[PDB]
Amino acid sequence: GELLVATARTQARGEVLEEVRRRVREALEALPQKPEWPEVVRKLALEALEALPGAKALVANPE
Amino acid sequence: MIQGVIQKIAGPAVIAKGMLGARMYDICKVGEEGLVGEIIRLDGDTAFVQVYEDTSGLKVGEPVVSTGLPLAVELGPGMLNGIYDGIQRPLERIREKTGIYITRGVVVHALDREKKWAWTPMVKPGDEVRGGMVLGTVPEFGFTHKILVPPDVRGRVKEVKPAGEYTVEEPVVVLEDGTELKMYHTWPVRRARPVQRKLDPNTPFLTGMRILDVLFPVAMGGTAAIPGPFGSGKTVTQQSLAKWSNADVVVYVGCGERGNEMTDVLVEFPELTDPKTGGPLMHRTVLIANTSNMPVAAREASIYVGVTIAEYFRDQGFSVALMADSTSRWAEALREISSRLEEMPAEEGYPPYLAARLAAFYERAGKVITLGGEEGAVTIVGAVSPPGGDMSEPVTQSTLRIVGAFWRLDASLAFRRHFPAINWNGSYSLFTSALDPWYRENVAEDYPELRDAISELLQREAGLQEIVQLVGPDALQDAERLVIEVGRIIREDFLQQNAYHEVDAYCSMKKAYGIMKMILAFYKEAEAAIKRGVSIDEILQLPVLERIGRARYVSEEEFPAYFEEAMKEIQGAFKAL
Amino acid sequence: LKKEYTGITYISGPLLFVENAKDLAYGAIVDIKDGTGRVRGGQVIEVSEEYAVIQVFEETTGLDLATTSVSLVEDVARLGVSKEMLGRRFNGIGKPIDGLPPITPEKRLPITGLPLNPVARRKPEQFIQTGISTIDVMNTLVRGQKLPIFSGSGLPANEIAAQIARQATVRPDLSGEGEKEEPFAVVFAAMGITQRELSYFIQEFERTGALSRSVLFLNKADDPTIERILTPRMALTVAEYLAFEHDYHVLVILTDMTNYCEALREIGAAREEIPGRRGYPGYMYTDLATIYERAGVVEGKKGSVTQIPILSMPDDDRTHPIPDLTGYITEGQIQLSRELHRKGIYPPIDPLPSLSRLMNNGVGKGKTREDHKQVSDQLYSAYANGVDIRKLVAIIGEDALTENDRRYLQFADAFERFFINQGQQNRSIEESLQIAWALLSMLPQGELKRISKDHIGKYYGQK
Ligand SMILES: Nc1ncnc2c1ncn2[C@@H]1O[C@H](COP(=O)(O)OP(=O)(O)O)[C@@H](O)[C@H]1O
Ligand SMILES: [Mg+2]
Repeated sequence: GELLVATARTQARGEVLEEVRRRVREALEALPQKPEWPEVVRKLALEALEALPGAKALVANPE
Repeated sequence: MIQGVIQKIAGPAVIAKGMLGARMYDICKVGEEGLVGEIIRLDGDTAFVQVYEDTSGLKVGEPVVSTGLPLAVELGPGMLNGIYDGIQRPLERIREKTGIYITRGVVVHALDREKKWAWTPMVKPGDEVRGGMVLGTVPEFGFTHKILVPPDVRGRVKEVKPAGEYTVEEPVVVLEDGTELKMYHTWPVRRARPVQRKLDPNTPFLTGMRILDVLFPVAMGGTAAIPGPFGSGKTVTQQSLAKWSNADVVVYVGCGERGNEMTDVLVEFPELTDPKTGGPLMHRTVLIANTSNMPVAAREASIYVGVTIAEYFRDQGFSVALMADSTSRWAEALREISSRLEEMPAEEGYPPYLAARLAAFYERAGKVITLGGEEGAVTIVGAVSPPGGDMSEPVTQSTLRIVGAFWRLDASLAFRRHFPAINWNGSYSLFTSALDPWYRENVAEDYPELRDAISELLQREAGLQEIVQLVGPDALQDAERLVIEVGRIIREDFLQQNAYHEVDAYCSMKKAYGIMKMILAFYKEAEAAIKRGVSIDEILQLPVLERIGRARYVSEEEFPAYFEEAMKEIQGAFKAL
Repeated sequence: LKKEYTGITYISGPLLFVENAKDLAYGAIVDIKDGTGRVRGGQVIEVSEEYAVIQVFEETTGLDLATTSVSLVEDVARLGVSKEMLGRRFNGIGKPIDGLPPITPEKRLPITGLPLNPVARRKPEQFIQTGISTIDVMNTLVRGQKLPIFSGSGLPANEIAAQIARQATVRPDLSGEGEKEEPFAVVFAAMGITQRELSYFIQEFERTGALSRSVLFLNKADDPTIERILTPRMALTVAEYLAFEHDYHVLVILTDMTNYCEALREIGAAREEIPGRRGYPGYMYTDLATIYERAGVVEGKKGSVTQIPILSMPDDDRTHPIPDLTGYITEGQIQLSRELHRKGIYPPIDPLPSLSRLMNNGVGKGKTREDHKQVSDQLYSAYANGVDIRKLVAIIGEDALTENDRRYLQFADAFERFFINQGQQNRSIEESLQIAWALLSMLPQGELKRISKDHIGKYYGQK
């Protein structure tokens, strides 16, 4: 019964971290609806062409 | 379409350049006659291609046309009562197409595209089918062949064909996705068929042979391996296994073994009769046969085609036994193509992925709850032939680490005509403890303690054999010579079993429980009468030892009368002192 | 921020070469994304300036040169470890295989181990009861010791593995009184097992209640061989974490070291190099010392790691290199025998070739009980000259022995079926010793020549 308590508790600790992962998922999925979306897209593309010597082409969205 | 040209031809090995984009383990048609090959070891733009037929007269510059799918079998109705080559083409259709010789380049299909099966559906329109659910039913030789959804197909039924005569290929169920399901489907032979659950085994595999199904049993979902020297009694053992076991269907893989001992199975099986039902015996065996001088790359294909056919009939719900012999000939086939590849060999010349593939094959057995929801089982009996008659090989000591139930044939017991030639001292089985409750249920109540008494009598004999070869049967006492004689009469009249007498080629465990109980009763009251003081030499001449000796020859129908009679007489022979 | 090296050439069997990879460290783990999208694992061997080599874990089937790409992950192999993982099963790599969610790793550790410092290693001093009486009396496992179990083939080494797993405890009663709390753990590395042995283990642990203090690293035989090489590294680093940072006494059970060495031989042949004696690789001794010498008590640390590897000798010789090098690093062996197993005796240890090189500094006064080493010596010599009298009486006849040899005959034959034929019961150490004195009391006093006077005065005369 102690092992039953601890397995219910770890199955309960899993769902907290999963709903946190869902919040951050929908957060950076709805992230185009924020005015700093252009700065962050600019920024990470700058980091992509940054950390790769001899970088030639970029691929992105038309948006 | 990775159509390219041959660069180099050597043996059964064709390096074709001009093939960028072809994947590993793909079917290729090499040459103008469409010789089947498989891509391994691909680099640059080239591709090393092994060929399952013989290159002789190929020329460089012939075209290699890849197909883009791995080695795939066709699974469905019409494979029982069948014989196939390494890549599943029926040999009798070839014999009706070509002469009595296997000519290369021939293409036939693995099933009959004309024979009209009698469909009866079990799905209404609108049902929800997942993978492995049955669609309907086809009668086949008295089996009830249950047509499955392929294991990767999910949706809802748009339409169902009504019952009646059909060929194989007509669309019997069309899903709402546009996906149409025929009576058969392909499957890649290297990928294990999906499964819902692995059980644990609690039902034996009744071979028929007394020593196998008593002293070293093997459960229904169990691997089991049988090595032995040449001329030791492997192939006769596996023919008796395939002739008498209590399995539903039996897949016999002759992987690199001689042809007269496959024509034996073709000629003297249909005169026989399946013991469980009333069909002839040849209606329950699929027979895959790549012999010796048929080409050398197809042995790998033979082992995989056999195991994936067995997995199909497991998924239907049957209980399949697979007797695959000479896995070391498949290991040799791997050695020859790694010679052509100039890979580096492991010990003895075998390539390093040998044991990985032997594990990937023997783990495909084992008493599952299928995707369909009903249970089934594949049991594998693999014959292992050492290249020196030693069990210190890569094949043998890689196959004894992944199996239980290791039945080890020897040669001294084969040099004297003592069959089956099971070396008792080096054979074992790990399926005893789990088959305790089944034996206590369905054989007798005191069956395991009885058998462990047989085991300890044979152990005490093998302990005393040291002393008796170091002095003689001179200077053994009264008790220890009795242990010698009882161990000898077990070895001659319980374990020894010819497979040519009509009675005593199958031997049910009522009969084997009887013979063990006769020898234990004889032994027990003989040692009681030997402390009470007689000479052993007139115990060893009683008229009851011949009747225990002939106990094995009498019929399974008139046996319990014979058992009651000989138990009365074995009680009554010693009270006369 | 991944970085897919596409542009690969030459897939061959297990290997594949990547064109331009000067970023992968030697010994990295990599994702091999197929054309369709199934991800495989691989380990980077042989990085060079013009290509890098990847050994793919699993089968190579869907791979071609156009649509195939590798990607780095965790450039030296780490294990994400917590204290929480004491109810969990894992598969070589360290991913949960029981449906419970992944652990939150409070540390990440490199799975190759740093070697201990012999100045900072105190000596093994106290015992650990196993319940099995022929171990706990005649060759005691002490804490900080590695002692293997030399199985045969057909012998039930897995069952005695599970029995020591669910039955071993320390016992803080019979020391100097030592804070009963003293938590305990069993790390259980089964490498190269069947499916049948796996279902056996995950039923044998779940039925008792002894999965709530163990951890199981199981991989089947049809899993990748390089995962099987990584497995005892994983188990020993979890165990070494637990015992030297949370004061646990850990027992580690390494099942099937033969299957480890066979996987090591096949990966060493895949590495394109040349073997050594009898086909096994040259560095086999160092590669077994790397995973046996990660056990032992430490000066200052309260914890302790004890290590039972269970290995099947190939064709029943101790001159094979697997039991040769294992018994040449480890301390003693206990050895199963087919003879007692065929007579039907469980567990079939015979104590004549068995030995613990470290019992003598683990038992005795204050640690377990006063008479322990003397009882063990007397049992050994009395059974040892009972055996040859048994072998003698098959030609002499039972009459022509004396009274004294006859008493040794009855000693041997009641020994091997009351003291050894335990069944599946748990014999704590004093039940083992009272059966020991009841077995010795079929001999007269003063025949017991090794035991000193007081113990013969006090414990003799039972049963
Ligand atoms: N159960 C048996 N009953 C009668 N004869 C047997 C039996 N088992 C083996 N033999 C004999 O042993 C010989 C060995 O045959 P086979 O199995 O082909 O040898 P191998 O071990 O090379 O396959 C056969 O000629 C057969 O006569
Ligand atoms: Mg043969």
